[PDB]
Amino acid sequence: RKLNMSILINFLDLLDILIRSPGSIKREEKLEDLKLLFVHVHHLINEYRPHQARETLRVMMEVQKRQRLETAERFQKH
Amino acid sequence: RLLALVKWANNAGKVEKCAMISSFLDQQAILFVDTADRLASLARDALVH
Repeated sequence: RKLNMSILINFLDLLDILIRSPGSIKREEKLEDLKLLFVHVHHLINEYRPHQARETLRVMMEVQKRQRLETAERFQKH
Repeated sequence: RLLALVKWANNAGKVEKCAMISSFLDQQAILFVDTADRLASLARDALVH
């Protein structure tokens, strides 16, 4: 939530820092800075996937028990 | 020809001003596109990785 405002404000600050100083070197560090920010969002977002991956595992264990009971009861009925 | 040269000799200021102004814009023009290119390059390659 904090990173989003910063990249956006920088985008807006990079828009007018060109006019405030065209020949200044800091514009390419801002792009790089922008690139660094891009490296960060993807890096931070990827944090969720391992936890997400773990959740997928539980249903497989869970669904079979939901399936095995049905087979046993059906067999008993037959 | 010599007379034309020596008449233009004092009229070498405004042409130089126009030339340097055009170069400034041209020099600047390479810079805006380069920045745009960098942004374009990053989306295409950095995002994918």
